[PDB]
Amino acid sequence: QHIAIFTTASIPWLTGTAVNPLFRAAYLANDGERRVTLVIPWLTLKHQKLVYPNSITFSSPSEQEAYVRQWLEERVSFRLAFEIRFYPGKFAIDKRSILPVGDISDAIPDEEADIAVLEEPEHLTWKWKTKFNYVIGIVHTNYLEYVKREKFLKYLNSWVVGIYCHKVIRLSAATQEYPKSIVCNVHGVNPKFLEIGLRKLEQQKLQEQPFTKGAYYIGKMVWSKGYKELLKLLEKHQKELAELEVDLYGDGEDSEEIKEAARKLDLTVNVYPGRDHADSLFHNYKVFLNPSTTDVVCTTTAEALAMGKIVVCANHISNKFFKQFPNCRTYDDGQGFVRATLKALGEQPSQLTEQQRHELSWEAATQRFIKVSDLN
Ligand SMILES: O=c1ccn([C@@H]2O[C@H](COP(=O)(O)OP(=O)(O)O[C@H]3O[C@H](CO)[C@H](O)[C@H](O)[C@H]3O)[C@@H](O)[C@H]2O)c(=O)[nH]1
Repeated sequence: QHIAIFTTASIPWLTGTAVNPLFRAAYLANDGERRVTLVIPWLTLKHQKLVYPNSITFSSPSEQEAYVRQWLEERVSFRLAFEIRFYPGKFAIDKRSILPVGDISDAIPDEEADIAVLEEPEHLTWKWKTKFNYVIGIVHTNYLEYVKREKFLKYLNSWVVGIYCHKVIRLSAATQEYPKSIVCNVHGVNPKFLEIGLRKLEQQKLQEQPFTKGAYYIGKMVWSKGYKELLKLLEKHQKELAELEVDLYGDGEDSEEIKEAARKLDLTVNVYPGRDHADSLFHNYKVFLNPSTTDVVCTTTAEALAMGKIVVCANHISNKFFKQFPNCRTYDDGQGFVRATLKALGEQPSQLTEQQRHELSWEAATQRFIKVSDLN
């Protein structure tokens, strides 16, 4: 059995359709009696500078491949055991997105084709039901919610997917309806986050001081990613949140507008460049504030919980999975946000059961995936 996983982004672009399909591949290919190939976009150097930390650019696919293997080997315990292939892509800046150039199916000879996983089937289907036996799409994005919010897809998405995908996994119910679909959060968290939570637990037990008493958000700096709602909440409740310090981390097109809004508040809210969420600078924040209502599943929330933090997030259907965790505090309104945030700053995060830590893991996500995709 051979699984070909086609996605719309690659490390070092720190975005869900880069990070999650990469872990998926790592943990599928460990499952043992199964060959995994991950198929990722190659950008020319001009486009690479747009999405990579231009610290990081590759003059060939082979370099990018060494870099992606290194990055993932640094993060998982085991030796990787899947293959990596590239298709040519082009970053369309107005789509905020990588568009394929060839038939991407081409990356996989006919002679080895078996099962195809399309991360973001909507774009990747702009060959399929006829070149592979079995095609599974995974919906990572709320396409509708992001184009309907630029300073339609809709019915084409339905049939596009339906024509090409035998099964459709929606990461949550904050998505378009789709044919042959199941809701299932088939993502976990980089095991580094769980390791960081076990280290913060051990510090708590040692009474080191695990935590500083401010908050942070991390995510690409576009208004529609939570920033707009966070800044309005902050601005509405400035007076009650006088003691709150908030650090915001990300890159993107709105970073200068967000900065500008931040310095008009009577709160210390600071804006900084994007950075890997697993970096040591994040390790001691006690509270992660996530007000996105446009994510399908907020991988960053999963990551923050794994690290042992308290997450204050919107009481919205995309956060339904996280509500099983006691350190996840949901709010229906501005008052709820403030009360939840003030209580969290004041208190100790609670500790995660072993059953919780497992539920956030890629080992668990893979089992769910294997199960909802009839791959048994
Ligand atoms: O500055 C950053 C930004 C992101 N990340 C990492 O990137 C991954 C995804 O981050 P986000 O979910 O903030 O990035 P995207 O919004 O760009 O992810 C996309 O897909 C996800 C699911 O795969 C989400 O559900 C969302 O709908 C969609 O835009 C996480 O591992 C997060 O830690 C960083 O390390 N640093």
